[PDB]
Amino acid sequence: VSEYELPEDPRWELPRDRLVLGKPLGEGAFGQVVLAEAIGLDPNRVTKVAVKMLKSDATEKDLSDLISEMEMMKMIGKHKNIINLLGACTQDGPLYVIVEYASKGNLREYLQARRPQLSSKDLVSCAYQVARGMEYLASKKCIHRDLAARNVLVTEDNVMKIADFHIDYYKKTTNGRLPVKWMAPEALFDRIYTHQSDVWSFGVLLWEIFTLGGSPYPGVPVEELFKLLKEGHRMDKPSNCTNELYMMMRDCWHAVPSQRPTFKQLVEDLDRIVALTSN
Amino acid sequence: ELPEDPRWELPRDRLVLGKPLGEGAFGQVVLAEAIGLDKPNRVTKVAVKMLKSDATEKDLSDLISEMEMMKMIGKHKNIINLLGACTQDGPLYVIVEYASKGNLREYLQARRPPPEEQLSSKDLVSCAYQVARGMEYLASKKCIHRDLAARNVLVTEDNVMKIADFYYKKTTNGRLPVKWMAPEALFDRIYTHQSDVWSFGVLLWEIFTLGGSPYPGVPVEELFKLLKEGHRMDKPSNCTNELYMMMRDCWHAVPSQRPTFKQLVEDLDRIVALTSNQE
Ligand SMILES: Cc1cc(CNc2ncc(Br)c(Nc3cc(CCc4ccccc4)n[nH]3)n2)on1
Ligand SMILES: Cc1cc(CNc2ncc(Br)c(Nc3cc(CCc4ccccc4)n[nH]3)n2)on1
Repeated sequence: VSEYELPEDPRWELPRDRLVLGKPLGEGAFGQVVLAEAIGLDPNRVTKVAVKMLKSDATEKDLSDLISEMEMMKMIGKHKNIINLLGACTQDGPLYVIVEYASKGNLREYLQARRPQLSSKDLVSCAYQVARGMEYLASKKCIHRDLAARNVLVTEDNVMKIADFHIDYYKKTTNGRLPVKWMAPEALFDRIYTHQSDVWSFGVLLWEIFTLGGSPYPGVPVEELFKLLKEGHRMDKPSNCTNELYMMMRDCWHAVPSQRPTFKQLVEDLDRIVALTSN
Repeated sequence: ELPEDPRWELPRDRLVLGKPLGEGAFGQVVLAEAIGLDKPNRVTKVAVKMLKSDATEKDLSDLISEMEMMKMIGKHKNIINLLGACTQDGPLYVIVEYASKGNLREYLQARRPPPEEQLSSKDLVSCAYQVARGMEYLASKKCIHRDLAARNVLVTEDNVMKIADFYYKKTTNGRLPVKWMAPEALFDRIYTHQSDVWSFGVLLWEIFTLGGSPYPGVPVEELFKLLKEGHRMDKPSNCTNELYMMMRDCWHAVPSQRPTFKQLVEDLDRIVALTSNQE
């Protein structure tokens, strides 16, 4: 257990004949993600879905991580602004974790492909949506520890969906960026992770939206980032970004976590800003 | 002994040495009172450069050459002008204009919102216009600066910008001079008016960040990388797109594509007249 078999869950189980596996989408946390077609998830209608499964070189550890991510997604519940669980194939074969398909890829890549196609209102709506998804995850006692535009997926209908539910400082991503650049000083220095440290990361994510997928602190090594933060240095105001939205970024980047806004306050402020912003 | 030049010689009794102002290129600078520089009964506050007690024969020859060069250059409102010299029977005193408000970097930092009175957007563009005018004058006298930075610009009691002094070593403020250098000056040791234009672009960024430190958190080796791959500094938080485009133009990879100081003067003159002093 679960060497020969996984326990069932009829709430989420989908017969394997109702799932037609398609093209690979890319790697994700704990395995590989493929595009698929599923027949009646929630009856005779076909839905394009994403399927996460282990890589052929996975171990028992990788399997237990994939099961725990599936179990956590069952516990989190539905929200428009998160990648939702739709089903699972757990019996008689490889584990398939079936979730929502976001056709336009990650938010970083989505914003870069739209650099001079996105109005000021579109950019604020993108921020409102991420804040809404974060507020929901926070209420479900979920701490992201990795909120960045790369961890946000965009659907065909431009809906923002968050894709996350001794740690290395020098490790780089596929686009060659350091995750420490999204971390609050207290998470970075004291390994203290809270909803307030995720608020700091949201401020970095706001900067990524307003620079249309810009790279934080470019050319700044890990050790130099530590000194800049300790010195109270903050990233510059992205070009064309309003002072109000920069003040929001700066508020998210307050040194005292209790002084940063909550996700509930960010949602209310962003809701108001979206309605006032021109398209 | 030094040869006498009656055009510039002032008797030693006509100069009353006062408080030290600070260190400068090739020696030490003190505040002084010169009796009858022009009416013979009038005193004028002047700056006096002299060698430090630990100066060498190279230091003396460098001080003489700076004095000799200043004699040739001729007068301009936007450069520190030579007023006289005590060259006979005692230490060499190079007497020049006194700029009471110190260097431009320190002048802009003391005027940041919290200390001295805030500068309007028009004041900042006027400051850039004045430095460009001084540079245009020096360029017409076939003079290449090689070290244009806000630290090398002095400010008078009347807010007149005056240019002075026309890889791991740090200044008194812990800044790397390589951060003001064009790639061709940095890599090939090629210094032209076009490499001074690059430095002017860096100086513009210092004005618009109110004495900000260029490429914060970027080490020398990483700066080399970034420049080679075409990376440039971000637009300062408080800077129009037009003024950022000017900086970027100054930072053109191909030196022949950079604006000249003549073009920068005309553009800045037009921008000053269009810029508001209301904020
Ligand atoms: C973040 C991220 C990117 C990837 C895979 N790379 C990828 N490239 C292009 C496209 Br288009 C695309 N779409 C897509 C992926 C998903 C859910 C994945 C999932 C998320 C959470 C839990 C299980 C599965 N839905 N739609 N995915 O996995 N996590
Ligand atoms: C650049 C720089 C800063 C310094 C000395 N440090 C200083 N601190 C405060 C104040 Br206020 C002040 N004023 C001032 C300095 C000068 C001419 C210097 C000079 C330049 C060239 C030749 C001779 C003399 N005039 N007025 N200077 O020297 N070069």
